Amino acid sequence: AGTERRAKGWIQEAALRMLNNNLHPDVAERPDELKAARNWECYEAIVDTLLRLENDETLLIQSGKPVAVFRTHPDAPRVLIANSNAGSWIYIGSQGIVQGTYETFAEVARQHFGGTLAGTITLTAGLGGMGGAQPLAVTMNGGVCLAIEVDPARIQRRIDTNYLDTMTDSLDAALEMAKQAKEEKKALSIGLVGNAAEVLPRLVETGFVPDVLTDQTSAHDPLNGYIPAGLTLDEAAELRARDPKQYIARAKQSIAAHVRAMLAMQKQGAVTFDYGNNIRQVAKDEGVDDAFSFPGFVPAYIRPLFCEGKGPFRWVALSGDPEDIYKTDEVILREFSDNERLCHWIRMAQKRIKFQGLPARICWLGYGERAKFGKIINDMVAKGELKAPIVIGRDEGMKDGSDAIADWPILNALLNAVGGASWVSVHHGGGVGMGYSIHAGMVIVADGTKEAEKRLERVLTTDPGLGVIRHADAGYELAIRTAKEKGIDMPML
Amino acid sequence: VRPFAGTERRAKGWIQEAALRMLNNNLHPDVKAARNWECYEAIVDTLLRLENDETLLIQSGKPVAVFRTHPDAPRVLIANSNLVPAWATWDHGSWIYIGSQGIVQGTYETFAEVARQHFGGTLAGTITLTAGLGGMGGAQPLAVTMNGGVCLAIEVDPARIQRRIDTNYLDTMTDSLDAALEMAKQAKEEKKALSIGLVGNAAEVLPRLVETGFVPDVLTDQTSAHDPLNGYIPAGLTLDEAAELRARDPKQYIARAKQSIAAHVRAMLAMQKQGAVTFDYGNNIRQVAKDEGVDDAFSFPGFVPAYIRPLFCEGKGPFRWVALSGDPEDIYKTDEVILREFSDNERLCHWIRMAQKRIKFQGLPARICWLGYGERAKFGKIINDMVAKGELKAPIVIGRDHLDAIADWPILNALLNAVGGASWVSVHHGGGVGMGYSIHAGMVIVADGTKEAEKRLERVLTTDPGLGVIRHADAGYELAIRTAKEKGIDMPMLK
Ligand SMILES: NC(=O)c1ccc[n+]([C@@H]2O[C@H](COP(=O)([O-])OP(=O)(O)OC[C@H]3O[C@@H](n4cnc5c(N)ncnc54)[C@H](O)[C@@H]3O)[C@@H](O)[C@H]2O)c1
Ligand SMILES: NC(=O)c1ccc[n+]([C@@H]2O[C@H](COP(=O)([O-])OP(=O)(O)OC[C@H]3O[C@@H](n4cnc5c(N)ncnc54)[C@H](O)[C@@H]3O)[C@@H](O)[C@H]2O)c1
Repeated sequence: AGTERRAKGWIQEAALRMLNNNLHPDVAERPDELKAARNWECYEAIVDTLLRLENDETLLIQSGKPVAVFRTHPDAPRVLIANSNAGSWIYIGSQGIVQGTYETFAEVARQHFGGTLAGTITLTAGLGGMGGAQPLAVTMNGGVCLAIEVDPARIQRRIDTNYLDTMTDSLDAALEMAKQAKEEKKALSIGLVGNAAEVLPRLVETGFVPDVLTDQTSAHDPLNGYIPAGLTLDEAAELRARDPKQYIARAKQSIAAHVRAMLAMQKQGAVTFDYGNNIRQVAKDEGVDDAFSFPGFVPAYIRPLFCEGKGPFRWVALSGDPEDIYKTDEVILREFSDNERLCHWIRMAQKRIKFQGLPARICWLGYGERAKFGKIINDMVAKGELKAPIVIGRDEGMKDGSDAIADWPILNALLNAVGGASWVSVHHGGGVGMGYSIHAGMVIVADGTKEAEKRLERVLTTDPGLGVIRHADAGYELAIRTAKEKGIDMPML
Repeated sequence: VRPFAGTERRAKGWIQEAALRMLNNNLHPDVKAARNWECYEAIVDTLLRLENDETLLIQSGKPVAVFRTHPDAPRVLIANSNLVPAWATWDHGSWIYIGSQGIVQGTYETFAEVARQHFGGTLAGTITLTAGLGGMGGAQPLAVTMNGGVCLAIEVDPARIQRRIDTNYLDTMTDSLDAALEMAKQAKEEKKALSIGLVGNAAEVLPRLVETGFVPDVLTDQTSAHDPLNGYIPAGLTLDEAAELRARDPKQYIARAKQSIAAHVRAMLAMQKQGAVTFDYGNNIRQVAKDEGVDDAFSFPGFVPAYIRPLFCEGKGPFRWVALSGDPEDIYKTDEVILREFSDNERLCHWIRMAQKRIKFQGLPARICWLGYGERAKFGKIINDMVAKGELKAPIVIGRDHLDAIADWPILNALLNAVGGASWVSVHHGGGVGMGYSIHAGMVIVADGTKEAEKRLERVLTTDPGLGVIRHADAGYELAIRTAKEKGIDMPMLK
């Protein structure tokens, strides 16, 4: 806490503060349990080791356990994390979810509606742990959001907590309000209590077709998640404890009419996509081969941002001072104003997002942009324009069939570690039957020094540049163009 | 294949040059390295122009990027995948392969540890009885005789036995069990080293040897017992009678194979009972016999828990080095420093002396032996001083070849070696849906005589073996806990 460190260096102190932040009451789900470390003896050992860790030593964390310290050198990572199957330490609460959903709907606006959702109605369902960000993301893009949700207490949570403007139990009341806001081109979110399987076919039936259409119900879990059509919450739960065979069947049967309504709304001209809740697979498996007529949001909207290297870039103010983040908020406005969805994001975040634990911001920045911003941030820490160091961090239908290749995140971890990232993480997991994933993340500390400035320049070129190469190698034009445009060295091109 | 050879480099630096020479050494006839010939030419072209502060990335044999890094980073990072698609499931590196010296000295290491544990440090005056002269089994005769022992090896294929004699893996052969037996006891009495291949089926020969009162000092097996349809030959069948049965009636073959293996294993239990030091050499024979109802099949140990695991606990492992000059005398000079500097370790020094007579170089001259924690960095520095002085004609490549939660360790090892300044680092990802996945990591470091290389050698030759000790100390092995505490390895959770 504050402007002075208890550890022997600011990277070790950042690790301590990010670790402690992960179990902050306003950041964590159940901080008395979950996981930042394997168990509470490992947690205490990590903290004790980070306070006495020297500036030329490196701590190894092996699935949450501090297993060893080795002498390395001052420009090596102070920590290397390989966890099996979640602590890469830079979770910043709900702002990651909100801004990632903002970004999807921001690309949907650029591709189809002139760079804003003003005058459109997005129709979706599910306001749960991730779905509840949908209405704020849509309204922050200027749009009208109608969100169908079966649990009134989830609509009330999103309203009480300012993620949702209003609600109604009446579909034609929800409809008459959405059309008003669309005609006035006003931003407005309405939660309609109701079942997507029942409501969406009633909309197609009655002529209505939204401009944008997704879903974020728990369709990936047709027993404990998706409520089947014709069932109240208490009726559904009494069938779920008793007769899960005929629950999943009704649940899969209801997912089918839901998607057939989405398919029908797609032919009337709606821009419509899947949001990772596995809902086409369950509908095809129930008997509609057309299910994949609409695409997933990642191949449709995120992948092209990855082709120019753009990715979630986060930074945390270790001082615990919100003005540190407001100062770095302006520098994004001064120098990425050609990207107005990004500048619109910073201003709407300043007014809608509250801080949780350490003040933090996230937004998307491409190749070239990240190193630029890390260099400016590091200078302001050195001058004292910022009160203490900044933690900077970053936590699939591929053209060429390359979905399963684990080589890329391993080269990413290896290359960021060799560049002098402050800590590097690799999470890996899978086995027989369900496959294998690997993900690498990285943190770099901007502590004001000239040595940090060299590592910052290396690591913030290398991390986005390898995402560009990964997509250029897979044959994406925009990535081959970006690589040539920006000077990235590809021996085969 | 474009030659790069001798005392001069064509690349901007000697790590880049070493990568070229090791890349080409793997494609040597007397010994794939890239994805295809087009990737091979781009790697070679890129390595010739690669600067000393740049790093090349190889993704599954293909050079995909060069990035500015720094002079103490690896010049090459390699990440390779060999995934088998689900449908292909039932159909059953760091550029440092150095031929069959690896398999010969790994097997020597097993029988040297048996000699340390049970026969006072030598196999002179002992008979080891084994079976299988195949791709790995064929190294057993040399590994036993180089340890001073007599070796009697049963093998069903007579033409396979003659190829081992033709090729200096085996001293002699016979189809007479009594001739083989009188030759082996003769040599045991004279304490002479001798290997004898007997043409025979181990499931017939071993039961007979138990009946005649013959007992070996040491007993193993490297038959193909892991594959009872296509590997193990059932008792009573010639190779031709085995191949006809294999194809016509698979289930009768498998039943005779498994029941022969039960017979084979029961005879090994009978010799262990009468005093043979006996162990499993990774061929699944105990488990097949257990599944056939031999309830005491696991009453002899597997070779790694019994002999190799304790060497890993003290950090000891395969340490290989390659003379980039091509001069076999670069290797013989570094052998002499093993003989002066580790003269305490008798089986190491005996290995070096016997290797100079018995191992022929394949491709670039190279040596393998097992060195542990502390010993590797000490050897690494003397070699770097000898290259600096011109006592070696060119730089030396030093390497450790590749050989969920288990997977954390190779990832930390790769990340740690990269950060310490390994010259290059490789991660291999293998397996598929339907069989599970594996990760292996290797590294190379080049001793080029510079002060910058000396600092990287000190870090990397310390972190690579220290991590294997820590893995064993964490898992509860007292030998590894003792090593961590004596050597000062920093382990935050230990005691
Ligand atoms: N890959 C991504 O970036 C990404 C992002 C956001 C969401 N998702 C996916 O979307 C899904 C939702 O995630 P979550 O964390 O919000 O799940 P959640 O379980 O917390 O929320 C699902 C919501 O759907 C509601 N619901 C269930 N049946 C309904 C029905 N028939 N009609 C209307 N509402 C219904 C539930 O009451 C709940 O509020 C998950 O599959 C998630 O993986 C993926
Ligand atoms: N895990 C390890 O480090 C390790 C090391 C060495 C060997 N092994 C195991 O040892 C086994 C042998 O390996 P390999 O590569 O040499 O196999 P391989 O197929 O080349 O050779 C096996 C040999 O067994 C012989 N054979 C089959 N039935 C026989 C019988 N009834 N009596 C006598 N000989 C018989 C064959 O003729 C053949 O030459 C394998 O199962 C291997 O996995 C494991």
